[PDB]
Amino acid sequence: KALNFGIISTESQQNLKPQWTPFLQDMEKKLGVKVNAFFAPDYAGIIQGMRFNKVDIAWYGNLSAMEAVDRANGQVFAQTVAADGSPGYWSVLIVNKDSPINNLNDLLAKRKDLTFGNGDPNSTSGFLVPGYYVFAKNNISASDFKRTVNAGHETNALAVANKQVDVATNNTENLDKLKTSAPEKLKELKVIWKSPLIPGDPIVWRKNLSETTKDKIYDFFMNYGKTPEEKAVLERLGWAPFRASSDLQLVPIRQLALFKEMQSVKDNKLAKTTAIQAQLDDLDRLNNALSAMSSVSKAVQ
Amino acid sequence: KALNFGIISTESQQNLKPQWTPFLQDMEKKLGVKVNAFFAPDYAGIIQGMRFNKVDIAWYGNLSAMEAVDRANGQVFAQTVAADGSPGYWSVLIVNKDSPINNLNDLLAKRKDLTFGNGDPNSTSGFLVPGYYVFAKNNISASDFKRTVNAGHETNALAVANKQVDVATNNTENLDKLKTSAPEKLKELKVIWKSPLIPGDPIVWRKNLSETTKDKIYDFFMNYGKTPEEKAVLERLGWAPFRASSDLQLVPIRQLALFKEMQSVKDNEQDKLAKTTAIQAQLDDLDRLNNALSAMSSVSKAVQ
Repeated sequence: KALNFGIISTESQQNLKPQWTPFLQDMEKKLGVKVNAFFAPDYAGIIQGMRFNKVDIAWYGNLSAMEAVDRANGQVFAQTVAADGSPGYWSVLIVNKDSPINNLNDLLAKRKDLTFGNGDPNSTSGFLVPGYYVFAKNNISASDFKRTVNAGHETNALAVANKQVDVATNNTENLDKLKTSAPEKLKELKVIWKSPLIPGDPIVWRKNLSETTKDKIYDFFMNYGKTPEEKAVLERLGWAPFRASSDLQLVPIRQLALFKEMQSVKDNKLAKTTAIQAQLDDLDRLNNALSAMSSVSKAVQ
Repeated sequence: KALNFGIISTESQQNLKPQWTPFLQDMEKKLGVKVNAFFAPDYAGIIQGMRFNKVDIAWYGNLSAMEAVDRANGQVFAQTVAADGSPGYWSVLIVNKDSPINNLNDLLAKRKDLTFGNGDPNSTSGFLVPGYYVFAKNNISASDFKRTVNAGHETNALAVANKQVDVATNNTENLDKLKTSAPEKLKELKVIWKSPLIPGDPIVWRKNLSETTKDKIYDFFMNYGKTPEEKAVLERLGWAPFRASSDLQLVPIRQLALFKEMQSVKDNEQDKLAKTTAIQAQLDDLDRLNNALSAMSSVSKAVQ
């Protein structure tokens, strides 16, 4: 039998395969089943792929994971851990080093005369986060720009670098990826804005996978990275060994999405605002619980 | 609009009310709404009460909270904390001091000539925890005693005390409540067996309460105990200030209930197969969730 492992379109296939192919062959080696990379032109392709069971396991951002959870019978089971021990990563806006656009106030003032590279609409760092803090908060909108395009991170970072779009979203992980796939191009970019912290990406599976397959997948993730060859495979990817995780890691990204929905709703007391405040309160209370939690042993068998 | 507050039948009403009346009156005073105690003869009355929206918020043990989450649209929002700093409480078996039973081996050999006081079938410490570690692990059940009866913690401790039943379940918190209500009855008791750690009791509400009511209850619980008067009320209950909690506190009791179910099933053939594998699937899920909870760090909280 065979497993299909979804890879989000952060970068071109040609640039993802050197990082991924060796990880997937090792997954093949340990599991004793064939493992195929499953690519798509946008995050949506992976999410729908999982919904129709063409994807079994996937690397997602928190937003595309949340969607998979909500729409595609998905479930978080591990979390990536940045190799340098960053507690997460960050969203950015970039422009070419030669731009006179130096910051948000410049961008807000000039937006109707600029070309904008917006992110994949299911991207956490690419779409949602700048969507809230830069756009929603300043009640400006992406439609304002002379020209606006939703594109993957590499695409946006290369278009800025090549002076082909004035400004774009990106993230700090993908900028380090660019260091490797196109170093002279990274030299051409300037970060003009940086979001608050975003948590590491989840690995997610479909919940109708057999218990045996779930076990094998979970054991593989939890145990990868102990030998020199595996440790290497992880570094290329930007990662130390995975951490156990659950849908709970998604919480602030749910909060962020509801913050943004509220800004929108008010800009248009409404029932809608109460249904959303309900949801916010639920997440606030759960956040308090998570911080207050002491210890958690296995119930002694 | 009146709020019904459920209180499990650990003790008699008359021993509950002086702990609970001051607490519910301060809650009325703070919330600006009428609060009424809801009692019932067994734990099931509280859980079923909430299921049909007759109980709005309740003090439960872990097991009965679990089934209020599964049956009664419940949700944990706070956890009680022992006043003396204990991280939890313990289940026990108790006999009269005059009895020669001194432990589990002493008990099991003689089990045929003994009368046994089991717990409320929805009680964590009364029924589940002994039902697993004493009964399932020693491959016996409560019917393997000469006579078996199901009762609340105070009923059981008073029956052992008055030499009306030879051995019963109880817990260390209730023994403390009996030291208060019936001190001359407590000194007649001796503990012969003690369970692993049980986590503090949660406070639970029904999820279909208005978000407004939920917010005011939540604020009430998180802020109670600032003044000498509130401190005294908590003290009477044997509690310090509450802490934020969620359904997540219930994971080890879900584990334990499933461990027990798997053993009960082994000892009731196609139907055993279908059930165990459904049980095992639930345990693997809880296992992964537990590993996730121990690995978490300084929780990420959206910056508005």
